[PDB]
Amino acid sequence: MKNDLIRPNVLSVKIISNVSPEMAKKLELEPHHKSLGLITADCDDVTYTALDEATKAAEVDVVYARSMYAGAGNASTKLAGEVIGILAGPSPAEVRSGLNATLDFIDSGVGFVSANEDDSICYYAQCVSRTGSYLSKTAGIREGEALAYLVAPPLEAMYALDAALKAADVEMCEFFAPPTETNFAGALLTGSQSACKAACDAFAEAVQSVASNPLGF
Amino acid sequence: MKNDLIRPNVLSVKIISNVSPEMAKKLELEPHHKSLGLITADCDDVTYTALDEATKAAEVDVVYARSMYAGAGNASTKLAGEVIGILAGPSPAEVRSGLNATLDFIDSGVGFVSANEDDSICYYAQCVSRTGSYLSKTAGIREGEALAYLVAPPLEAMYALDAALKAADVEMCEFFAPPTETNFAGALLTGSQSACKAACDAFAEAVQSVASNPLGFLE
Amino acid sequence: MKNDLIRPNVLSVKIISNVSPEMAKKLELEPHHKSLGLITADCDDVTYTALDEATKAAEVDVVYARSMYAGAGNASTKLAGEVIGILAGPSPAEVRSGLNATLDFIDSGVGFVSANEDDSICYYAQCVSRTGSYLSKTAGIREGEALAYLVAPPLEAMYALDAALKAADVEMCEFFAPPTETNFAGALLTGSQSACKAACDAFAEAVQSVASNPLGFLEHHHHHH
Ligand code: NA
Repeated sequence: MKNDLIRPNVLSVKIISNVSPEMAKKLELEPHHKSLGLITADCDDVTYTALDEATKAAEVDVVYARSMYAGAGNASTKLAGEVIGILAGPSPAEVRSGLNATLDFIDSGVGFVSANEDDSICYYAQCVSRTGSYLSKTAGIREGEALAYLVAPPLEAMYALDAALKAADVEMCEFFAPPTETNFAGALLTGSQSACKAACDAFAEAVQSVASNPLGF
Repeated sequence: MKNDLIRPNVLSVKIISNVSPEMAKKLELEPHHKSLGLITADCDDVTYTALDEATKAAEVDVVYARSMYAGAGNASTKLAGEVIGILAGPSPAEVRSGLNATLDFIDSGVGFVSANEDDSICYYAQCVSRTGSYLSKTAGIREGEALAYLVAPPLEAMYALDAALKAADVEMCEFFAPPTETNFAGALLTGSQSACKAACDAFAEAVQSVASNPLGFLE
Repeated sequence: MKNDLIRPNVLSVKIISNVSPEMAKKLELEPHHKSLGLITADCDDVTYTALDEATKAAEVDVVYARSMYAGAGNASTKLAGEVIGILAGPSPAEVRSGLNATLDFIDSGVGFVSANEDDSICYYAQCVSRTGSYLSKTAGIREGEALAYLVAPPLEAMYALDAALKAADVEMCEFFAPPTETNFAGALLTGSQSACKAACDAFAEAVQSVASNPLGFLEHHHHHH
C-alpha cells in the first residue's frame, strides 16, 4: 500500500581471495586489490548506496557495479537479481568487513517506497548526509559532501526532479536518463544536508501526485 | 488473430509549465524551450510517429524520446510502458496543443498488426506521407518528404526489409539493427508516397510469410 | 534437476538468396557476400558456438550476431528468442550448407546445464576443441585452436572464472562483463585442449558450489550483527 517500504533482499555473497592476475587485469584492479567481495541483490540503487557506505567502514573500493536489464522481476536465474557489486581490498578481513557494512545498511530500513495501493509505482528518495568514495566519484563531487539520491519510473522521475530542483538550493550532478537498465530514471543532486533533505521531500510528494492522477493535464 | 490491429495505449501525460534551469541544462534545451510535455505509452513506434505529427500541428520540438528495455510486456511499474517522449515549446498552451495532436494520432487507428492466429508475431508498416520535424531529422531528409516506417521482430524484419527494398522504389535512411531496446528491428525508408506505400505492403506480406513458414529455407 | 541438460531450440531460419545493395551497405558486407542465412534460437551462447561450427563446414562468414535484452524467457514475440545470427556467403548453396551445419550442431546434445533442483541456475561450460573462423576472431586466436566457453549468471560466473583460471594453464581472451544482454556473464579462455577441459570442469564445479550455498557468508561472518 501507499507509503509501504519495499524491503530489499541480498541474494548471494562470495569472497575471492588472491584474485587471479588474468581477472585482475580485466577488472583493472590496483596492486593492493588482492581480495574481492561479490554481492547480488534485488534492488540496485539501495545496493549502490550500501556499497558507498562500505567504503567508509573498511579499506575497500567499489571496483565494479552494474544493474541488470529489465530489473529483478524479469530475472531469469535465482541469484542475478538486478545488481552485482564488487568490493576490492588488501585482504579477506577488510573485504569481509566491507561486506558486513553493506549488509548492515541494506537491512537498516532503507528502500524504495510505494506510491499507490498495489505498489505498482515506487520511488527512492534517500538523503546521503556524508558520501563515501563511490557515490562522490559517481556524482563528480568532493568526498564527504551530501547528496540527494532520487529514483522513480521515467515520467514520474522527470516531473518530480523538476519539483525537487525548485524546492531547494541543489545542483544536479548526475542525471540517470531514462531508461536505466531497470527502466527507471533519476538523479544525484548536491547541496547542504538540509537542502538535500528538502529535495527528497519534494521529490516524494511529486511522484505521489503523478501516481494519483497520471492522465490529468 | 491475423490482421487484427493491436491498439496502443497512453499511460501518463504531464506538463511542466516552467522548466527549472538545472533540468534544461541536462536536456540541452534551447533558450525558447520554457515548457515540457511528457508522455508515456505502451507502444514505442506508434508514439514516435505521433510525436512527429505533433510537430506539424504546433510549435513544439521533440527533445527526448527513448524506448524501454524488453518492451511493455515486461514493464515493472504501472506508467513506464515502453516509451517516454518529451515535447518542448515556448508555453504551456503550445505544449498542450502538441500533446492533443499526439493523443489524437495515437487514437486514430494506427498501430502494430498481428501476423498470426494468437497475435504472437506483429509488425508495424506505416506510411508517413508528410514528415514533421522529428522523423525528417532522424531520417536525414527534408521536412515534408515521405517515409515508410517498418518494424518487425528481428528475423522477420531483416527478411521483410529485403523484400520491401526489392518491391519498391525506395532508399534506406535509417536502420534499426536488432535488437532495439524492445527486441524489435526495422528501418525508415524514403521515396514517393506511392513507393513508400508499396514498401509497406511488401514488408507486411513478407512478415506474414515468415510467420506462416518459420523454419522453411530449402526452397 | 541438477546436471540436467537444458535443450536449446531453433525458432526460425531463412535465406536471402540475393541481398539488396541497400542492406549490404548497412551490414558492411564484403563484395563476395551475395546471400544471407538468418537464424533465431532460444539460447544465445549455444547458437554462437553453432555458427562457429558452420564456418568450418561451408564457405560462410558470421557477419552479424546479437543477443536479445533480458533473454528468451522475456521474449515478447514467437520467433525472437534471445539471439539472431546472420551468415553470409557467395551463393545460396553455401549459406544452405552452413545453416544445415548450424542446425545439426544445435541438435547434437550441447546446451546449458542445470546447477540446482528447479533449474533456476544454469551454466555453459563448453570445450571447443577446434575453433572455426568466428570464435577464433572473437577470441583473437588462430583458427583451429581450442577454447573454453564459460557462461553463468553474474556472481556465479565471477567466482567460477577465478576458480577456472587457477585450475589450469589458460589465458583469458575475451571477458563478457556482467550483464550481457541476457544478464549472464562469462569468458572465452584458451590453452591446450586438455587445459581448456580442466578449466571447464573447474568452472562447472564452482558454479554448483555457489548454487548450493549462496549465503554461507551470513552464518560464518555476519554473526552477531
Ligand atoms: Na518478464
